[PDB]
Amino acid sequence: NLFGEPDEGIVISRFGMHADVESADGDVHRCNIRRTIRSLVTGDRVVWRPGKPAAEGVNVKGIVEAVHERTSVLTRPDFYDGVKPIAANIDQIVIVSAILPELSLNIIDRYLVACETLQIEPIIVLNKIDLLDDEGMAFVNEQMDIYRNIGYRVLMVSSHTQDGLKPLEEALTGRISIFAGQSGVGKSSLLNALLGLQKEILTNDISDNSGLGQHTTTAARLYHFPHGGDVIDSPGVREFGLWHLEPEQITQGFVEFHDYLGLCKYRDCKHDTDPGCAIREAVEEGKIAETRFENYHRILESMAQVKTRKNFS
Amino acid sequence: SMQDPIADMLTRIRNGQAANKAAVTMPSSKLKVAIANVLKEEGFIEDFKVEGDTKPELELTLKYFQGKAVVESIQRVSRPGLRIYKRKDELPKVMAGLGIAVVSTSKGVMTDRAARQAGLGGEIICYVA
Amino acid sequence: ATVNQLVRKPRARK
RNA sequence: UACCCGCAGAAGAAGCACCGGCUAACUCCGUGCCAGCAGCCGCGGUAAUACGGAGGGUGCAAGCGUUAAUCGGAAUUACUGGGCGUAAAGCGCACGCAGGCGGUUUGUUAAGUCAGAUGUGAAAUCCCCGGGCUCAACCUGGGAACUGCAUCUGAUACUGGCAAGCUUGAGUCUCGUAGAGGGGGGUAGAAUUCCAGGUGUAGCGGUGAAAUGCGUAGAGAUCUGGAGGAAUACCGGUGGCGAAGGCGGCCCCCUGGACGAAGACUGACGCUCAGGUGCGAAAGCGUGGGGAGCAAACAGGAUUAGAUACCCUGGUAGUCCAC
RNA sequence: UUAGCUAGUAGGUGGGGUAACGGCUCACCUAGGCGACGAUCCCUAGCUGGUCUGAGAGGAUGACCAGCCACACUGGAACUGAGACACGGUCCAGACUCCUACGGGAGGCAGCAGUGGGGAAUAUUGCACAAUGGGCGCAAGCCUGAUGCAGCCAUGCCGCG
Ligand SMILES: Nc1nc2c(ncn2[C@@H]2O[C@H](COP(=O)(O)OP(=O)(O)NP(=O)(O)O)[C@@H](O)[C@H]2O)c(=O)[nH]1
Ligand SMILES: [Mg+2]
Ligand SMILES: [Mg+2]
Ligand SMILES: [Mg+2]
Ligand SMILES: [Mg+2]
Ligand SMILES: [Mg+2]
Ligand SMILES: [Mg+2]
Ligand SMILES: [Mg+2]
Ligand SMILES: [Mg+2]
Ligand SMILES: [Mg+2]
Ligand SMILES: [Mg+2]
Ligand SMILES: [Mg+2]
Ligand SMILES: [Mg+2]
Ligand SMILES: [Mg+2]
Ligand SMILES: [Mg+2]
Ligand SMILES: [Mg+2]
Ligand SMILES: [Mg+2]
Ligand SMILES: [Mg+2]
Ligand SMILES: [Mg+2]
Ligand SMILES: [Mg+2]
Ligand SMILES: [Mg+2]
Ligand SMILES: [Mg+2]
Ligand SMILES: [Mg+2]
Ligand SMILES: [Mg+2]
Ligand SMILES: [Mg+2]
Ligand SMILES: [Mg+2]
Ligand SMILES: [Mg+2]
Ligand SMILES: [Mg+2]
Ligand SMILES: [Zn+2]
Repeated sequence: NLFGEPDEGIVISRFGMHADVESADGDVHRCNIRRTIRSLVTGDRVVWRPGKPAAEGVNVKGIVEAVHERTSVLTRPDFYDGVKPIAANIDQIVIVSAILPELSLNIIDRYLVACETLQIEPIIVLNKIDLLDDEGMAFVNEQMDIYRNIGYRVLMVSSHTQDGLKPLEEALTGRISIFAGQSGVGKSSLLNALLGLQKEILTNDISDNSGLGQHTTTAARLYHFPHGGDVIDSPGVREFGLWHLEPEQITQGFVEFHDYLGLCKYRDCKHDTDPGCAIREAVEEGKIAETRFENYHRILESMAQVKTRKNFS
Repeated sequence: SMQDPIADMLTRIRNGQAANKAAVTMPSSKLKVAIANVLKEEGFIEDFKVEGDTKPELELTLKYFQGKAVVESIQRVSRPGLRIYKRKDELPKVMAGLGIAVVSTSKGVMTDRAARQAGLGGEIICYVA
Repeated sequence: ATVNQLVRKPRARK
């Protein structure tokens, strides 16, 4: 009670019982939330009041009263958790991965399907590239050229080498960015090489396994670019929520497969067991690599196994 | 084991009274005769006989109403683990004076009704309820 | 339960 | 001074808490899970007797509420008067000292107990009948109470001690019967794997499906022969034995308890157990052996979003023996 | 979640000692004493007649009244005297404050009130020897913050308007 000025400010982070709210000038001021708030995410502009200082100059918290409308939203469902938004109000996401512990391609494909339902442009960025040889580097560069023909920009960097950071920053200013990826793919180290942030905490960095990666850093912490825009860190995520829509939207989740629709035999097509699929003819021609097509029906067969029990929002 | 033989005597009475037995037998002693003869003189049982001199065997004749237990319940009060003694004016009654309390004194085994004219106290044996 | 047990140690009042 | 006479006129002299239930009393408006309320239960987001106010009432009273503290309720540390198969709780089991307890008959001691009496338990407080201050509170007369302790005289049924016993308790002998009871030393035959030889050819192996792995140096399969290791099919069953964990090829040796029959014999020699004492599944630890099979960690292949687990091919510690 | 404790310690002789017995004290002699029925160590506490609660058994506590023990700024010691190791007696040391001419001395409200301070919180810097009890004296008489009273504090009980 005894609240202050209603104003607009940016929420830094989410902590359940309370939240960190940046004001209109750069003041870290933690506040709790209103009971009728259905959800509050990282980087959401809100209406809030900074309480009242009990001691003169020493206040504890304020409150966050109301939540503005969403520009974007990142809704990913989960078994026995429901549909939960992670972050919101963003224009660009940067898919960040590393060659260690693994570099999969199925982790790439379903963020592409999600961003086709959010009108966001994801960017493929690889880390830890200084550890390989040029024979190995040319193969990984060859596997990303397929991801270059489909229109997505690919910038391949290294944190301990500071390669390619300057072309990574020129396309990244003026926007907010999620550094999405799995556990231990170099998310925290690339935040250190771009920002120049306060080096006295500077992150929590524990990723040591036998052949795996660890998710030590929590959900999302907000900072600022030296030029403009905001950053959003991501959890180490190994989940895939495809409970949203019909498999017609799975066909829309891929860029180059748009221009090849309406060319097959029948008006409806499963594209795997149906005779005369023109999408399958494009893969056999070589204009589409067969790694994407075998992973394409793996997405559809994953909907034969996730759907089984039931889930609805 | 058989360390309280009076409590063993009360066990054999209470079982056969409830289980419709006509007559019961038990190992005799001097003190068991001095209790059953009092219960014979107080209308709770019928008769007792002695059998054997090298193994004294006491017998009790049961008593019923229409096949109903005359001795409804009986309660051992003092015991070898805890001795109970009262004076001539602290003698407890059973069912406010309906039941009798077997108290052995120097003038033999008698009731608290019989201890009024005797004016003595001692060891409480059982609450004949 | 046994009276002779309470000779060694009485009932511990909380 | 109390007391008392006389004066004037209701004149100088009533409030607080509660009102959903517990727990005595019901309607209305305002507010809108916000504010607040609250000892418990839990009330209030569009009709709240529960919030705020009003109306009216209830319970008390020159006091009324609240907070803190003690006991009661609470049989909720259960002597009166609780439980321990699954609600919290029977030590993993056994031996046994101290301690507690003890069959039956007689005598003795009167120890415990009981009867009587003396002395004592200061007064005040409490209780009984009174008296007094106008009443009550309060003060006070005597009695009772103070269930206590010490001593003397008694009674001997029970408990204790002594004495003599008795045999049903508990033990001892003989004749017997059953048993995977333990320890030690040999020994048998399948099966597993390794190795030697023979005949013999393209897959063996493994799974839901495959792959890792093995094999033309001839695997696998079969047969002969040998080596090592550990376990004992069938019998075999709410079957037996052991204090318990447990214990299983056969045979010998040493050794333990259990049970039955016929009598003879000692005469309560008994029950129980805090500390103490020993046994006590498997894992693991120390030293030195041993090594088939199985198999933490780990190697490798599938699975997968990832596989760390599952599945599969291998594989060390350990499983084996002594200490 | 304290199991061993203890050498004047346990006992004996003799000497000494106080009003009286006694390791109360001293030399010598013995090696015992205490203790799982709690020795010893640590913490806490004045105790009892009682009050309160409870049908009772039990339970919690010890203000006012009365009995006893201990204590009188801290520590130690002795004198005086029938009786003290002495609340308003002394001596020494330490602590604190006061007086001072700088060398020294003075003081003990846990007596009645009363101030400062602590704490949620507890009073007038009153009157009197009229009565009772005590002290001294042959008595008269004197003294008594004991006590008898008064005021403050709805602090409790009881009674009335
Ligand atoms: N050699 C090398 N190491 C790198 C490079 N980038 C990052 N690392 C190392 O990779 C590790 C993982 O980095 P980190 O950013 O903590 O990973 P993360 O993805 O943030 N982990 P989390 O999922 O917990 O948030 C760190 O030890 C970091 O030093 C690189 O370019 N080269
Ligand atoms: Mg990180
Ligand atoms: Mg009512
Ligand atoms: Mg109210
Ligand atoms: Mg309303
Ligand atoms: Mg009144
Ligand atoms: Mg309380
Ligand atoms: Mg109780
Ligand atoms: Mg119970
Ligand atoms: Mg249980
Ligand atoms: Mg058992
Ligand atoms: Mg008295
Ligand atoms: Mg009197
Ligand atoms: Mg009286
Ligand atoms: Mg009267
Ligand atoms: Mg074999
Ligand atoms: Mg004989
Ligand atoms: Mg080891
Ligand atoms: Mg395995
Ligand atoms: Mg070993
Ligand atoms: Mg002497
Ligand atoms: Mg006084
Ligand atoms: Mg006193
Ligand atoms: Mg003194
Ligand atoms: Mg002194
Ligand atoms: Mg003084
Ligand atoms: Mg005073
Ligand atoms: Mg103060
Ligand atoms: Zn098609």
